[PDB]
Amino acid sequence: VSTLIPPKVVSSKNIGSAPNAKRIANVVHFYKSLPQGPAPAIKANTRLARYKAKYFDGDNASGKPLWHFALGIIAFGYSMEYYFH
Amino acid sequence: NVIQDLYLRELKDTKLAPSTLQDAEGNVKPWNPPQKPNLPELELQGPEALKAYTEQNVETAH
Repeated sequence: VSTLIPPKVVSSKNIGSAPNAKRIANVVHFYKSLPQGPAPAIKANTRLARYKAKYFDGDNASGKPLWHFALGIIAFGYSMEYYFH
Repeated sequence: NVIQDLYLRELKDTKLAPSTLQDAEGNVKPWNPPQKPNLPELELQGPEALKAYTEQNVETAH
């Protein structure tokens, strides 16, 4: 006798699958993400975004700003030594 | 000789034997015609069954 009609309705393998939850997530997350960004280091732009670019990028952990800032404090109280002299 | 006597006697004196077709009938099966040339029964008419079936089995695909 005639083969039954349950297989001709699908709406329980289309909404009844687990990656649907991931699908609706990653259509929003990925589709709505700019493939590229603006600029990594730019804070303090006044030729001191350049200071950030040379020293406070994630492209270096080089000791130069530390040295520079340290030397600043040496310059601060030392000048004041000759101001207090 | 004796061959002729018997031959003659038998042939001449008997040449009819009983033979009634009616008596035969008792000993054989009677012909009678087939019964029930019934046309097939029609069932599962309408999409009433189908709509019921689509709904009825919850698992339509899992």
